[PDB]
Amino acid sequence: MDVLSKGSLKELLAHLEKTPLEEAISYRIGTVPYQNVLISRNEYYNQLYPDTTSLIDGVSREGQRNVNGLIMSIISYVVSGSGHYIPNIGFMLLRRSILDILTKHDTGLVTNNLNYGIIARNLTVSKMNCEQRKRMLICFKLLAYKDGNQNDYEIYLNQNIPLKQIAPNFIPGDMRTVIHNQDQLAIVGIPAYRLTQSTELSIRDDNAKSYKLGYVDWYNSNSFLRERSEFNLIRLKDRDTKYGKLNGW
Amino acid sequence: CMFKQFRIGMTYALDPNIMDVAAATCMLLFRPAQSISDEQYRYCLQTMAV
Amino acid sequence: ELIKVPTIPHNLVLIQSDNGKHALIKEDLGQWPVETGISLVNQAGVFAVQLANKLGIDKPFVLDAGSNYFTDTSFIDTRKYCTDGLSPREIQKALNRQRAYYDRPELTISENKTLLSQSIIYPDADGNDVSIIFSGAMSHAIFTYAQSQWNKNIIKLDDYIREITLTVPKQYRPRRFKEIEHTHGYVYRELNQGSLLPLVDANLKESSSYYFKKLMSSISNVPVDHVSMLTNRLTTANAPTVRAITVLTCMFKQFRIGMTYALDPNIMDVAAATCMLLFRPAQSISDEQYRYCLQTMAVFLTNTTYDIVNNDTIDVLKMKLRNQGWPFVERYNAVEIDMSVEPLRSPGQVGRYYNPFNIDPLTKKHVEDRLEEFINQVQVGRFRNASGNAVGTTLAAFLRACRDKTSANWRGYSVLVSRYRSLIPNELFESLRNISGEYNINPQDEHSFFFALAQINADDEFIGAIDKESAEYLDEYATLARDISNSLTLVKAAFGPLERTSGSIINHANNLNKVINHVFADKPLISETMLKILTIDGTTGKDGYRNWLDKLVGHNYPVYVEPVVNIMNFISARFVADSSYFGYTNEIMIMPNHINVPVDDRFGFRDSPFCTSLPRTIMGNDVRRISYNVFSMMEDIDDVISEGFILYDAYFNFSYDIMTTDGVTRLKEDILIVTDTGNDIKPIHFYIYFENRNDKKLRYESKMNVSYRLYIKTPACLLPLSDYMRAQHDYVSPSSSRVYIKDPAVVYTRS
Repeated sequence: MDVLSKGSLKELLAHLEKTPLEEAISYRIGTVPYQNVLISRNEYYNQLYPDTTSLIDGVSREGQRNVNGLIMSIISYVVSGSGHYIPNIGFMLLRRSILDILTKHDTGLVTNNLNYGIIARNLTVSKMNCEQRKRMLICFKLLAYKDGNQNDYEIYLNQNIPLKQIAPNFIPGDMRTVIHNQDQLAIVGIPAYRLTQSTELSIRDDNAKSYKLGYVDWYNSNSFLRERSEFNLIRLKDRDTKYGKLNGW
Repeated sequence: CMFKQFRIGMTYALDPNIMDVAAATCMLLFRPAQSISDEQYRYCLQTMAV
Repeated sequence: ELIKVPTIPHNLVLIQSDNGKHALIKEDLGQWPVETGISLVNQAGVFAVQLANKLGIDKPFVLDAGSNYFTDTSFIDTRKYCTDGLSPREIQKALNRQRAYYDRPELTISENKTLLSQSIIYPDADGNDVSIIFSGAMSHAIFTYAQSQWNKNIIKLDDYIREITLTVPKQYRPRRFKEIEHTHGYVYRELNQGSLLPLVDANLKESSSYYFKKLMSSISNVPVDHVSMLTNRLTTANAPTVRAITVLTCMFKQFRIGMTYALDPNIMDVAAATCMLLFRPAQSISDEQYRYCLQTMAVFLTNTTYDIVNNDTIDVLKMKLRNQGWPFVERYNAVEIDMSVEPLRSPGQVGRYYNPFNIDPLTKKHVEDRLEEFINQVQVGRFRNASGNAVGTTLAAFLRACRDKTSANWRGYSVLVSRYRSLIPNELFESLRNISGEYNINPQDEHSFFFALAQINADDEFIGAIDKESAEYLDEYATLARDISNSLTLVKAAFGPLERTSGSIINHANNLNKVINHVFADKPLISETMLKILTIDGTTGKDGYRNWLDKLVGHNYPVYVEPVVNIMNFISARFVADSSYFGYTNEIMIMPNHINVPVDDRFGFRDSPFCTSLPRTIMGNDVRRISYNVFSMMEDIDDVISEGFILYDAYFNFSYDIMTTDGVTRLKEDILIVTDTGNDIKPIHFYIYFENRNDKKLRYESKMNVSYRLYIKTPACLLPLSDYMRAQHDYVSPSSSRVYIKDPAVVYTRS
């Protein structure tokens, strides 16, 4: 819910630096993806509504115990709000931040062999929306510059024209690019339209709506930080300053 | 009580006296928890600890 | 406060002949006298401020011209007709009369509508309103540049809050701005901070003494709530003075304090020396004072003499005292506490202050973990005698009283130090030093201070008094920074380096006095605050400024170029570049009447004195060029003037008035005056008339009555009526939805 509320490249990247990798993984076994299922949607129909389980739903699913599965779980957390079930990774990797896993060689993970075609295919990209695609392209760009595969990233974008049109423009090593970027990456927020407490047919839409109504409850709760009222109560380390920049950028 | 989005906060002196602690404990004990922010909650704890 | 300018200065006048044949538009920026033989740029700067005042762009401003419009009666026309600039009706009348002379049909309705709709106001995407009016070129260029410079310091209110969010403490109630201020609020603030280092480094003793005395006067007002020799000397007369010293030692870095002991030390001097080493920061005690304190304890406890230990080192003195049974031979570093907010005038920096009485904030005890064991050692020690333990028991009891007093009162003094520390910036924290030892502690006052330590009471009056001081300090620092910038600019422009020659020294001294006498006349350039700093030593404020300015010559201090400096530099550059706009020129030509020189025939003047450019060749041969100095010194000027020449190397001030009638174009005075000392050119004033081309009387008068003519380059202010589209210029006025906030403070003053 917190990750899905980030609306800018600065806020999203700042959140990924603070959060550790254990948030990306989940310890609930869940079910398996790519399975045709019959779910119950009684507000609309009496029969059982068919659908297909995927990795993009907000429910935890069993994942493969490899580097490919780890990256899919990280991107799933960013674009959906929940990750997968990959246990016994190791406390050394789980303490490090999501950004460090994505763009630092010191962690020890090897991601050079990863192919963006199957990752996009597995993390079903024909079913994503514009905001979800932009976040995935951010993760691909961060990984590509980590292993020096910028040329491969460009060729992949040139093959898929719609991805190129919405691809965010920022250099992973430069902080000026993050500041200048004005893409909207928010999947949840205060809605201008009328948001009701009703169900949606698809698994993806129902889970997304639950996060949206959950954010409204959290926005009006006591855990939210109203800057206009209590800006002098935050500590100096976490106060918003223009001089602030990501570590190593 | 009527409106949940409304909040209550108080500002204490740099060197609190017994009155500030009494005010802080009264706010924590009797005002709704849903109307006290996390930042305000930490500020009250800081005043009590000081 | 921002100035909201209602109208645009165009400075356009229309001059037309009575016949109506010829009309022209002129920019009237005035006449500015220029003196030859001295620097032109220096004179341009003086005239730049006057020109800025004339145009109304000297002070920060925005343009409100979006309401200066009307609407035509036609139902199709929904355009806005601007009322600024030269009225299109005046141009229509001038064109209307011109056609009457030529027996041409009058301006048509469609042609009238196009002309009368040239001045319009329309909005852009951002909400600003742009006005297209007939105005002069020079006025438009200067006005638009000034707008660009001032708009750099106009920012959104939310942008201002983000800049200063790290300087706001947590004891102040946040201010609720109205919803209109949050969306459409703007503030004019200068966000560049000037260093106080140039003044502090040049005068360290005076700057330190000024701030130290100011702080002590404020601190001294805080509300508070062998044995025989020790117990007979307690006095609380100077306790407020000792209290201020304690706060100063902790709020500053390297504020050295000193104590002087008597010729023959007693139990009180040893008590004071022990209290100094135990309960004062090591950063505030120098090595020499440390040695003096060790010597004083050694003289008394070991019963030696000052002569014996005058040559003893620190390590030797510690060994002697430890052997006797005295363990208090160490000084302790204080524990630095970080400020909760960024200090004032220190962007992106962390402030810190020492915790009083050497109390560790984590353990809430003294930094020495052997303190209780040490006191037992003193109690069972045999000092100054074979037996009796009178000195040890007395010192042990006195030491225990100080230990409990410091433990109970450390929180109260830490709060006092923290609040006063927020008043000074980080540069003053690291730079100010105690020179001349103008604060010292009597040994009796020290041991009375710790034996009778008083709790600190922070009443509402004290908190309110400190808040008033914070506003005063902020204004004082801002005023000092401005005067430092003004002084640095003045020294760079007016002074140079010195040489080991009498001429250079004499030149420097005379120039220094001329500058000083100028900057102290009328309203002084320098504020009363820094004059107080420089006078604190007793010297006259005028003399102190002269000394400080001399030290600053040749500095490499960076000075930020403010918007007002940029504006005047623009006006100065255009003053030199476009001289004809301001009534002076660097070249004139004198020719006999029978020599035919090409002139500017655009305006229809009779025998126009204006040439597009002074000719390079006349009659196939280059025109002679003579400088003014050589021309003034000539004795055969009659022979030279017969052929005609060009005068240059001087700044010629000229004036002219265009007469609507027809007559003989001539000068008010003769061209030159010949004296036994030298030849000069009389003031130039042209009477210019329009020409009828068929008047035999005026043709004969011009050819025969006047024998010599003076030619200058055509002034750029003039512009023929046919080219009225060249005066069409744009001006951008910000949106009327903005609200400007005078007080951008974000918090209120209440606990």
